[PDB]
Amino acid sequence: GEFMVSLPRMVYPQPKVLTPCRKDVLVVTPWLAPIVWEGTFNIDILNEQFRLQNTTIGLTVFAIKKYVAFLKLFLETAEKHFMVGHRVHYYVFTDQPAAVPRVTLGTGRQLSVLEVGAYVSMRRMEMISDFCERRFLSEVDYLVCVDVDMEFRDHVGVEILTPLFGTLHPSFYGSSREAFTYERRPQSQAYIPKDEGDFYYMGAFFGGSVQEVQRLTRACHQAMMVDQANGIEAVWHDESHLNKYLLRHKPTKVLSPEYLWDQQLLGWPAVLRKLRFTAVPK
Amino acid sequence: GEFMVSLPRMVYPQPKVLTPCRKDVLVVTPWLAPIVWEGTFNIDILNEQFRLQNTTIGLTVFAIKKYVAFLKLFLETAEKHFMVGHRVHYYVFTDQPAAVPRVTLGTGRQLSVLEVGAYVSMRRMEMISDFCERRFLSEVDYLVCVDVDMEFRDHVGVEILTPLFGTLHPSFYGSSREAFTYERRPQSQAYIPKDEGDFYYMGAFFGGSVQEVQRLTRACHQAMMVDQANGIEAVWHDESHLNKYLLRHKPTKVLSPEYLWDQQLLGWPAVLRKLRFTAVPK
Ligand SMILES: O=c1ccn([C@@H]2O[C@H](COP(=O)(O)OP(=O)(O)C[C@H]3O[C@H](CO)[C@H](O)[C@H](O)[C@H]3O)[C@@H](O)[C@H]2O)c(=O)[nH]1
Ligand SMILES: O=c1ccn([C@@H]2O[C@H](COP(=O)(O)OP(=O)(O)C[C@H]3O[C@H](CO)[C@H](O)[C@H](O)[C@H]3O)[C@@H](O)[C@H]2O)c(=O)[nH]1
Ligand SMILES: [Mn+2]
Ligand SMILES: [Mn+2]
Repeated sequence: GEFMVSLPRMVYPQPKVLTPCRKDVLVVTPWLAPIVWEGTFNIDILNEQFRLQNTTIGLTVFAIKKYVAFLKLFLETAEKHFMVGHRVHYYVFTDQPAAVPRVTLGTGRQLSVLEVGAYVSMRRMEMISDFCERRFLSEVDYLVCVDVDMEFRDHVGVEILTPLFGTLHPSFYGSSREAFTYERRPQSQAYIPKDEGDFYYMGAFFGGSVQEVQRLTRACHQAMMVDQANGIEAVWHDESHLNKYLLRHKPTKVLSPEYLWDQQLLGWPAVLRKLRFTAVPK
Repeated sequence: GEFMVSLPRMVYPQPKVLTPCRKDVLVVTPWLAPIVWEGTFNIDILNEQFRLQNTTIGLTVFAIKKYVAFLKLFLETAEKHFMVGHRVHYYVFTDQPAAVPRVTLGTGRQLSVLEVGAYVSMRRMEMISDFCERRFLSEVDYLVCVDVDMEFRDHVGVEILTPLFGTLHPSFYGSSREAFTYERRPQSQAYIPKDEGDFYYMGAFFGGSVQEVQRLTRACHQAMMVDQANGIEAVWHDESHLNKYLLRHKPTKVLSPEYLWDQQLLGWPAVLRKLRFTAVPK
């Protein structure tokens, strides 16, 4: 859509058609979406492309009740690793604005504290889609929506940006679809039969353009409201609905488990060259 | 951008993260564009996605002077293999409208004969960008621009569609960049130094959204006019300029040489599971 000026001259290694970047993993989905692993991207090319568009990335994070304790490490490590060099707007949703730590930000980065009422299962999807629609459309190009009980340990950058993305759940990337913990009751809007499903995406890291993220969160919120009216709560709450949405609306990139990992639970397997965004004990 | 309704339930093999589709070839570029090979896509998923948008594909082909002889086989084989099931509009540019063969088309497909003056090196880029701009924007979603001295032998479908694509030249996909026959004189707008270049794209098959194809063809036409004013003609004419454009504006998919092959010259190597669109003797 938007007019893109030419890239400057760059000197980098030639990609070789008869040499894969990675032979140990699937790097493209069957609907031709890249699956983002280390070794698949030249970050210099991508940084150029996204800086030439003056890209602004919004990051939403919820810190309600005791989870305000996680904000200091989350934000300080985001400053070290998340979209460095690009414009970033953090949106911290909290019931305790005074408990938000004072974190020093790099240039071109800003943080907004958005107070929410105390307490729900629907809160994140509702808030991203019903309350913040207009603000996000005016302020950022992409939205990234993550859990707070996390820290950045390595690069998370513009390689993730695309109209719509989900992230492979670290516990299920090697699982067959029948083993996925999708909602299996046909009475739920999140229902997925045992013979359907591409991947099990984790609810803790998804994103896309503002328009696509509002579409996803609106759809998930509406589906959760239908379930509530029908007296059913999906097995994994908003994650169950996110999985149903991404089954029916294929993401345009999929992030590998580099982007959502728990080292205490799962170690550091050979397939992960980097642990980028990792669980903190809760 | 445009609102996308949900995919229906579909039953197909689960993609497996720890099993690549292809281990013998590069299937994604370093800027995260898919490289389209057989085995990388589920055409049922893609057909659903593109049919749900009622996608219309325009195909431009030039048949000037003796090359009108190639139209019958080109069009009859396009009917068997090109975008079958989707809406197709062929645009045949010719100096001999009466020499266009009467080819029977499947439903949802149409052909327009567009007369051009007899005779130039710039003609295709000029015509696609200066003369047809308004018509294409109203009539089709994507444009596909190909040589006529060709036949379809196998499936060429919506897996190629994306905002901007080029095709790997069949003679150079295994070559190092210093061997690419880019324009090497710095006096040409098409100049690419020996340490730059991702791929050598062939001028005989490129495309994208109407907007991106008009951008590319406008840029190439303008650059060719500068060269003409400066008394220089690039070594491979519009192909040299196409290569310069796609170096500076990275394509969002790259087609493998399945999509542009010469079997008399190059045989049928192991890396090609299908020969889709192939040279006819000229
Ligand atoms: O008191 C709270 C509780 C939550 N939160 C917020 O919600 C996020 C998800 O919760 P959590 O990390 O516990 O679940 P995980 O197990 O890591 C994440 C998973 O489990 C959830 C239920 O606990 C849902 O099912 C979710 O959809 C799924 O991904 C948390 O990071 C906070 O940003 C908050 O601010 N205050
Ligand atoms: O008398 C003619 C001559 C051409 N054409 C039209 O132009 C197309 C390209 O030419 P050709 O296939 O000979 O070149 P190839 O070697 O297969 C294609 C290559 O060589 C070209 C010069 O001959 C350019 O450099 C081009 O950019 C490059 O890809 C041809 O398919 C016709 O649609 C026509 O209608 N009448
Ligand atoms: Mn969490
Ligand atoms: Mn040709």
